[PDB]
Amino acid sequence: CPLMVKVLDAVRGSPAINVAVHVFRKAADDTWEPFASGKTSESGELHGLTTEEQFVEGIYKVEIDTKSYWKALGISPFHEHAEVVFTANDSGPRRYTIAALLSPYSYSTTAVVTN
Amino acid sequence: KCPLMVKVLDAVRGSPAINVAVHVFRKAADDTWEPFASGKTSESGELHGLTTEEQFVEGIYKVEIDTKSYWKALGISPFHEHAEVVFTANDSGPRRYTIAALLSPYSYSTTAVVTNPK
Amino acid sequence: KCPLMVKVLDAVRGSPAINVAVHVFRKAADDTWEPFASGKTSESGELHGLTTEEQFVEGIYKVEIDTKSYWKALGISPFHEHAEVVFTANDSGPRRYTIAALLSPYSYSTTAVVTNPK
Amino acid sequence: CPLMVKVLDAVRGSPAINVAVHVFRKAADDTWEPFASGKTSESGELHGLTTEEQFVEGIYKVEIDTKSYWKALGISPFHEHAEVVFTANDSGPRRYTIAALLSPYSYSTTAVVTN
Ligand SMILES: *C(C1=C([O])C(Br)=C([O])C(Br)=[C]1)=[C@@]1(*)O(*)C2(*)(*)(*)(*)=[C]C([O])=C(*)(*)(*)[C@](*)(O(*)*)=C2(*)(*)C1(*)(*)(*)=[O@](*)(*)*
Ligand SMILES: *C1=C(*)([O])[C]=[C@@]2(*)O(*)[C@](*)(=C(*)C3=C([O])C(Br)=C([O])C(Br)=[C]3)C(*)(*)(*)(=O(*)*)C2(*)(*)(*)=C1(*)(*)O(*)*
Repeated sequence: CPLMVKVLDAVRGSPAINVAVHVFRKAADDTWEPFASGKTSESGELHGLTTEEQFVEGIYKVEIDTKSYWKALGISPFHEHAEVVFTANDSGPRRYTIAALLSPYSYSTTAVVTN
Repeated sequence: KCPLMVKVLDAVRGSPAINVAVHVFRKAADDTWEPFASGKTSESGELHGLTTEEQFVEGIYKVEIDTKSYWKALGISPFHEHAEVVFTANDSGPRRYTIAALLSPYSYSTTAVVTNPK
Repeated sequence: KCPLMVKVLDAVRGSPAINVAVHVFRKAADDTWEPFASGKTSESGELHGLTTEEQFVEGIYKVEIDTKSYWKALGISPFHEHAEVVFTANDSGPRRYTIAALLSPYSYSTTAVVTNPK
Repeated sequence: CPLMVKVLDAVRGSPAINVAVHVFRKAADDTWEPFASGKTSESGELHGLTTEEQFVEGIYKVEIDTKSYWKALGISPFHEHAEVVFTANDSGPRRYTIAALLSPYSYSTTAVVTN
């Protein structure tokens, strides 16, 4: 399993749980096509995602629905959503982890890439 | 302030990120992204002169920062293609938006500082 | 710029962190922390007027930001006691240091922007 | 095991491995006393640390030796080290995770606290 996501809440100092996360593979027409989606688990993680064989070289975009996460705590968010576009390249494609640490007006993001 | 300014910094190096291409869009009635403005950052890491209190109506705006180019430009292959900020501007009237991004090759952070013209 | 300024922002709320107690120390010959300067942040989130190009010799300086007080002051019990920045200043000659901290109750980030007087 | 640390490198998009991490319990005299220390593992984690029974209510300080981590990649750091002081209070003391994401001039930090 090469693609995991994690969401933290820097307001509660907990995992963000039930964050809708939608992945998109860029299509030839340089058009964003749905690839996989799921809801963050108990611990703020999502390993659903993909198959080693299905995750091929390309432009991928992880889109996190944060506004929703914020609204639901009855906090007013600045962002519409968080998104991260990266290239699944590297040597040949490996194991990614896309962490997002959130706040109403600020979010961070990181990739932890390991072989 | 101008209704919109961007501040880009380098966490690798300890300085403003100079000459970073930045691109602002607005969602069209259409659900399509319309070119609103563009600039490159200056010597202080800043980008002003973007829009006007007037031209800057309510809507969903998207700031795209060409992070990729900047890192490459300096010899490093960063993780990310860009950095995008998606937000709703002027729904409760005109505000002053200050979007800052702190960059590392595999990490970036963005904050918003919103304020009242008055 | 002054040789040292601090910029504190609120990520919860989308603004400068106003009236945040900040405390600067210097390690004494002694290995003991000596009171160098102190201020509270202003309306813009800033703190200037701290030292002087002259009073600000080489050394290890520690900036302590009273994060705890600020959050409590606004009804939230934050995780952290303070925020401390430990660094070596003016070893390759006088520089201009800009320390910023972006705060959340369970998270804080700090960046340094260093520059040449000339 | 109530206390874990994790260190990421936002320059390499990897875990920071072999980061000296030293914990300190505040003593009555409001003096910092050694409590536990260890080196970050393969994955940037450190679970050595403490025993549920030994980790009591109090002021704790995790001190990360980052300058060393940076020097060793032959990169010049701004910080002397990263430190985090917190109170092991809560309801009654629970499970902490102190993550630190680092860069030469910037570092972030977070607690993920769960029951
Ligand atoms: C803001 C600021 C940010 O927008 C972000 Br995303 C992070 O991570 C930090 Br830390 C700070 C300011 O930070 C600075 C730093 C300097 O040197 C000058 C400034 O004008 C600012 C900000 O406005
Ligand atoms: C558990 C936690 O409680 C925190 C963290 O933090 C990690 C990475 C990390 C990311 O991704 C960001 Br964007 C920031 O800002 C920081 Br600080 C730390 C983890 O992997 C992690 C776990 O597992």
